[PDB]
Amino acid sequence: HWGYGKHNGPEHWHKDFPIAKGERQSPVDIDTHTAKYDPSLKPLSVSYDQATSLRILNNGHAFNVEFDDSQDKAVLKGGPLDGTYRLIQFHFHWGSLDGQGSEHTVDKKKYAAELHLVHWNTKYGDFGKAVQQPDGLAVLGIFLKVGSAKPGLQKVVDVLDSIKTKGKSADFTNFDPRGLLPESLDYWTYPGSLTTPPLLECVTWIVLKEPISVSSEQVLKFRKLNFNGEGEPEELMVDNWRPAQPLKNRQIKASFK
Ligand SMILES: [Zn+2]
Repeated sequence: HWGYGKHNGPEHWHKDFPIAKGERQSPVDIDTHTAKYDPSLKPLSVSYDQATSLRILNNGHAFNVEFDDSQDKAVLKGGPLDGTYRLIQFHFHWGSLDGQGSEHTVDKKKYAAELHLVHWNTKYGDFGKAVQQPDGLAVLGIFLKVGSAKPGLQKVVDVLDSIKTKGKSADFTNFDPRGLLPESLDYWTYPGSLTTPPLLECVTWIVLKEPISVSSEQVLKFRKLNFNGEGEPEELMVDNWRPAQPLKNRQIKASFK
């Protein structure tokens, strides 16, 4: 029964998921004055040309756009990574107000939202095995600010009415996730965790420096989603973000000067 409310939000999660207090929890604040350039970090390779989106699902905490991950169709490689990571889904975290919503922060700045493109290491054969490994997942995180619309997000926005409530899904084929990327692939990277229960410490985080812009109308449509099921009391799906966690014995590395 975890969520983002007063009685079941992030400060409670540790009672069912004690790793919430672990050594490699996410998100974190990215201090741009202490992250160090690592000249040996390689450019990211984002290979999404053969991506096959399948479906969009409201899971009660966010919505996931799911992909066919049974072949190497949409993969992330390079950067800090060894091997090949397949895209399984993307989802977002967002706020009730434009001044909050991101999970990672940059010099304590919160963005309006944050996109997570979740990929699993093919050496582990399936997602469920990958999450049990320290190098199982690679998550590409992208900040959203409110400004101009993002044309490549509109197809997502327009389906949200069909998945208003928890457990609803809709067909969602032929969506191109390249339309969600900023111009630059400069990034920060560190080892961390899933940001929702089970909070497993299986993620190489790759957080892009450049945000994307979305319009006020686009974010407003995210805020009409519901945490609840159909025929349950309406609770708007907003503020579905975990705050920054202690960095502990980790270093954040930058791909750029
Ligand atoms: Zn996420």
